Amino acid sequence: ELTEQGSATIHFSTANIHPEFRLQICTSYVTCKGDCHPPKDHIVTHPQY
Amino acid sequence: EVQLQASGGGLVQAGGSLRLSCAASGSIVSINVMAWYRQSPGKERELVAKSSGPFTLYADSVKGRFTISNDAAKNTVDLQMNSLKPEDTAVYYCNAEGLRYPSGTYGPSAVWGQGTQVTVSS
Amino acid sequence: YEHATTMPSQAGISYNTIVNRAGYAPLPISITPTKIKLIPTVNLEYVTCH
Amino acid sequence: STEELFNEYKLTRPYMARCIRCAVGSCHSPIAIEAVKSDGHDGYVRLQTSSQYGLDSLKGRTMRYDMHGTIKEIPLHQVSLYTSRPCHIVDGHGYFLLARCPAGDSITMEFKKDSVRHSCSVPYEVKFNPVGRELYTHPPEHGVEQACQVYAHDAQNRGAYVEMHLPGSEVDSSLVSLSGSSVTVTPPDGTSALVECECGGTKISETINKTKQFSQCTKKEQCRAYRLQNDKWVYNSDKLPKAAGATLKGKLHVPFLLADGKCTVPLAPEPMITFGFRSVSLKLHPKNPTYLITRQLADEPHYTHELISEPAVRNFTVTEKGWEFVWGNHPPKRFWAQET
Repeated sequence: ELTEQGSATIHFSTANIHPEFRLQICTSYVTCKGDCHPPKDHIVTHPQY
Repeated sequence: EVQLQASGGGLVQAGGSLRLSCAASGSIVSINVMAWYRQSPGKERELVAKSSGPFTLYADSVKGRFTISNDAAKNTVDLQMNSLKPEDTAVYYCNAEGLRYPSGTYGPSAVWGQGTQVTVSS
Repeated sequence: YEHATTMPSQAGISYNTIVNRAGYAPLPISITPTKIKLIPTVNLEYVTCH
Repeated sequence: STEELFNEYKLTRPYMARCIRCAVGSCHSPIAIEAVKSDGHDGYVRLQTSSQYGLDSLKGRTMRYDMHGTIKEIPLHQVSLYTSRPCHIVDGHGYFLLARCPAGDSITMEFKKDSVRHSCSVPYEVKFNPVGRELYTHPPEHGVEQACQVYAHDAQNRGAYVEMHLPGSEVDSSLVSLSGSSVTVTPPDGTSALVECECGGTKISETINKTKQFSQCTKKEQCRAYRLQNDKWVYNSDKLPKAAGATLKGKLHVPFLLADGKCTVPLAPEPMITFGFRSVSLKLHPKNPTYLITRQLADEPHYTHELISEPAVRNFTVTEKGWEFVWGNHPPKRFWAQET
């Protein structure tokens, strides 16, 4: 849901240590960039997404 | 160095009632195994009583005639004797095992006292 | 997670450490030694007096 | 004197229990077995039962047990129990039984009334432990003496205690009965009962030997009547509901605690030795499976441990430093070679 001047929070997953991608929002493209780190659990109980 | 001192015993007629007391002194705080052993002339050493905290044990030939009580606060063991028999003539030793020194330089595990002679006359 | 640290041998002073993680916030540690005993292992030989 | 020992269990009563397997099936029995302990060497085992022994409804050998709230007694030599072969009952005192019979996998205990047989079987392992290093199944007629642990034959105040608890409310459908239009409750003489119902609204009534009928109830299955008792405590059994509030009023000693004694252990046949240059051979013939332990008297032992249950041949090498061995329960034998 888009507000007038609010901020939208989005959850996602990726397989890149240095994520950098173009995100499409409903008219336009924006640039997202960052650096992720290893999680803690060695063996999990849910699928890869 | 911990040592055990024995007291009590002595001469008595058949059917009498005596007390034996063994006391531990030295660098000790808590004790685990109180036991008594008897050694008649010409025979090997044998156990008579065994006390450790709330539990008490007795041998086959001595049930119903000897009672053992331990006082950990004073670290003493008292053996009450009642209705003695001529087979009881022997020298009685008191044993201490599982000694917990209070750091308390770790040292010998078990110790032994001189013991006391008990003789009943028919 | 394993973390090694060194402690000067002196009581009466505080000591602060930070445990750093690349993806998580740092964790604080505060340590104060109150009293250190160096107890010798001593045996008894004999006693004497007047 | 023993009446002062018996005095503890004069303050309690037997109790019905559930047992998974009577002669028919899932069942309620007076002889439900709570636990079994088998740690003694000579097969002496301890059974914790739901009945009482040595107390009459003080007598030597009797079983005192419960029947729908009614206490009954039987001579001790009627009940039996077995695992694989007929066992042998020695003595009983309170909630505990001492038994002596060989290994197995399940414990069955049974007795026979005039026309109804009561029994059940519980699958708890029972283990027979041999003494020393000579595995056997029945202790020998003769041998040598050793010190093992066996269970004491007589009761005495030891340092081991159990806990009792205030009994809960026992529902009994026999008390409730149907009148012409109401429900009739007839508590037993000299005891109080609690009737709780929902035929109309919530109901709670403590009756004290009063035959009272309640209105608004037509059928009998809607609701329940209980039984109340203050004395005659029960063990902390997992098969009963608990009372209301702190459930603690003392403790009782457990007899038949283990002790140390003298034990007969078999003796193996003497092995026939034949000697050669720096070597020995042991012509060997065991009566039962037996252990060889062999060691050298050097800085390194090359210790060898072996179980033999058949005739065999073994050739050993011996040096000047020395050889040592134990077969069976004999004193160790040390051999020391010489130049020749």
